[PDB]
Amino acid sequence: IANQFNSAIGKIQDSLSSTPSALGKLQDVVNHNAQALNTLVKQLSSKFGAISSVLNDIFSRLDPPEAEVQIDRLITGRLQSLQTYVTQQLIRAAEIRASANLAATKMSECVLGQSKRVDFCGKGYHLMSFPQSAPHGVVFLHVTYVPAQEKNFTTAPAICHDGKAHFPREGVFVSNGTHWFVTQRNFYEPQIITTDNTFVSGNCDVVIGIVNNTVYDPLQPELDS
Amino acid sequence: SMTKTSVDCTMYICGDSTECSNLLLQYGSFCTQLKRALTGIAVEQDKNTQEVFAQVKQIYKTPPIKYFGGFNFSQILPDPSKPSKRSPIEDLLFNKVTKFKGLTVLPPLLTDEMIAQYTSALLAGTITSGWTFGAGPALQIPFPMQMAYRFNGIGVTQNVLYENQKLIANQFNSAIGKIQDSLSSTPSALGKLQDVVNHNAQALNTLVKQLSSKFGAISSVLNDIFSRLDPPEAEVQIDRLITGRLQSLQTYVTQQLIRAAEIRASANLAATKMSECVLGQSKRVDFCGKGYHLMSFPQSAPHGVVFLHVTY
Amino acid sequence: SQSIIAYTMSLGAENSVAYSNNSIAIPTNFTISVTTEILPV
Amino acid sequence: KNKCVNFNFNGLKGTGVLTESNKKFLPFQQFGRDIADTTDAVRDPQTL
Ligand SMILES: *[C@@H]1O[C@H](CO)[C@@H](O)[C@H](O)[C@H]1NC(C)=O
Ligand SMILES: *[C@@H]1O[C@H](CO)[C@@H](O)[C@H](O)[C@H]1NC(C)=O
Ligand SMILES: *[C@@H]1O[C@H](CO)[C@@H](O)[C@H](O)[C@H]1NC(C)=O
Ligand SMILES: *[C@@H]1O[C@H](CO)[C@@H](O)[C@H](O)[C@H]1NC(C)=O
Ligand SMILES: *[C@@H]1O[C@H](CO)[C@@H](O)[C@H](O)[C@H]1NC(C)=O
Ligand SMILES: *[C@@H]1O[C@H](CO)[C@@H](O)[C@H](O)[C@H]1NC(C)=O
Ligand SMILES: *[C@@H]1O[C@H](CO)[C@@H](O)[C@H](O)[C@H]1NC(C)=O
Repeated sequence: IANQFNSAIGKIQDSLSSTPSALGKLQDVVNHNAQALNTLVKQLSSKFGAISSVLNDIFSRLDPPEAEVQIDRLITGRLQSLQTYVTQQLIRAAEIRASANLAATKMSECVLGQSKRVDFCGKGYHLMSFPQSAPHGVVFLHVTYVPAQEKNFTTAPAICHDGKAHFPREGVFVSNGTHWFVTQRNFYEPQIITTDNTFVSGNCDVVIGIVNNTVYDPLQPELDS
Repeated sequence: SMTKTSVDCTMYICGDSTECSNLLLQYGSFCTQLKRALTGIAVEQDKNTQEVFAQVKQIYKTPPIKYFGGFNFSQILPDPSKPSKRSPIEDLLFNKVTKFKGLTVLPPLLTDEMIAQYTSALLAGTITSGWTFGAGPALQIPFPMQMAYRFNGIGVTQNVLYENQKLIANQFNSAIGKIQDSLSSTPSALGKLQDVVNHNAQALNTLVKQLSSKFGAISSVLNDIFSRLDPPEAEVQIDRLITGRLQSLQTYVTQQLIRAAEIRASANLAATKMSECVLGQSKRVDFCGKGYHLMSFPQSAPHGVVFLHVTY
Repeated sequence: SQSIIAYTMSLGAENSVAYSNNSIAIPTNFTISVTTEILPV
Repeated sequence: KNKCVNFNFNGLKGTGVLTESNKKFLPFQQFGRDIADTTDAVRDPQTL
């Protein structure tokens, strides 16, 4: 597990480095801000219907009466530009605040704990998470547990022994064709069927798919020996 | 997701008029901003659908024989007889839900058939594998045992299910059967998606009808105002008309951006619900249905998703 | 030899899970995978 | 018909491509409009 973790991080470094848009989210944020700034600045060069885009010329060249209406048009256009910029910045800030709330939630529930929410922190059974600072953002290294080598098995809901149904206390009844074993759900670790890891819940008649098998009794050997 | 729209300034603000082209260019790069914003919204809608429905990495198929311990998924599983392989509930949802001035409606990247294919893959994975398909390789497991897992996940011993398998199967079948009736009987059952469609249609209609607005001009139509007046007197009126229509476009884009943020919040919630209830069993209270959550089944719907939260 | 092509999107590889009334698949090994998630703040 | 032309039907003065329509006008009616108050169909003055 330690080697797999080390190799995983070593691959994370290369995958971040090589991919053209690994940090595309933060790059898009920066680009959106830069383009908003650039369009706001370039809006000073727009006439807005006035006969001049440079304003030191419209006032001096024109008479104060007409210069007043020309400056009115220019101020209306530029204040429209400012209001549009502020509204777009408010919408973008709401989007960024939603993302920052999600980042705070992910920090709290995966860096500061182990989350059982599926796919919230990485694809797989979440194990850990490591925050990493990034320009105007955060990068989480979601360490997850992915089962790898599945294998077919014959399973049964219960085990009929001594005329009473037996259910796995924690795990699954499986058989390798001939012998019946109880196994934890996420990792093939066959165990001999025993009264310790099985609990009796009635008779064999009710259950559909119950298989007839023997359940080992730990106490009998000590009584015999 | 919402309607995937796009706008052409040079045709919306004026049509056949070419003088408006020159008059608009001097206004500046407002229309570049508008096109970029609308393209961002469209790509966002495509991403919304992809994030909600493409949770699965492999298209799964249910076995040809569909005995799942007595549970009946015929209402949620695809219907091969009809052309579009949509389940009866999906068909009911699709049936219930019900401009060339530069306004164009871009088609979604994922067709309704492919969204139904994603939904069917998720359903098949959930049925034949449980939550395992969402956290690694899909692992086969009998449904009477998967539901015993789901009982263990709500603090009820799996004993309870195996002693009551037929009763639980009948209750689930009856609930699924009543879902179709409850959806069909109430016209406002799909009110959320219907409201989304109505909001998009109202936005398009008000944007189109804003062309007839005078904006304090002698003539709203462009040919009359330009031809009747001399170019000096006509330019101020045309500038007023262009300012009015450009404010209309800015208002439409801002409203679509706010609505896109709302729909993106809803699509993030839908992706979260799919991940945590279709691909797993969630312990969060009231997140997926009122009661101790057992399962959830995605169903495609026009510009949305419908979850059948099976609870205990 | 090389040119732009258009095609219908392939949603993914078809994987019919070998569901059966008594067949289960318990994994015998794991994989500690690290995933990277980037979030604007 | 089926070619984008500028059409002048008794001063309507619209542009578009003309196709035959299955819709039936009332005898007094001359042109049709859609919901958005845009000219959708026109009755030919020469014919009916
Ligand atoms: C289990 O058997 C089925 C039989 O078709 C096969 O397709 C599947 O790959 C097997 N599973 C494993 C893990 O070998
Ligand atoms: C099943 O496992 C048991 C373990 O005790 C072994 O003795 C037996 O040979 C195995 N049979 C097969 C078919 O793998
Ligand atoms: C368990 O034993 C009973 C007693 O004869 C038998 O009828 C039953 O078939 C056995 N179980 C199975 C799964 O065969
Ligand atoms: C599922 O229900 C439908 C009617 O809703 C019925 O026709 C069908 O036979 C049922 N499926 C099974 C496997 O019983
Ligand atoms: C499961 O297998 C087939 C159908 O898949 C059928 O014999 C019956 O439904 C089940 N058989 C059992 C439980 O032995
Ligand atoms: C589990 O996988 C690792 C590499 O992923 C491998 O080195 C190891 O031998 C595997 N273990 C088994 C029991 O197959
Ligand atoms: C149009 O008018 C001419 C002139 O008399 C006549 O010959 C022709 O039949 C008319 N056609 C129609 C369709 O009214």
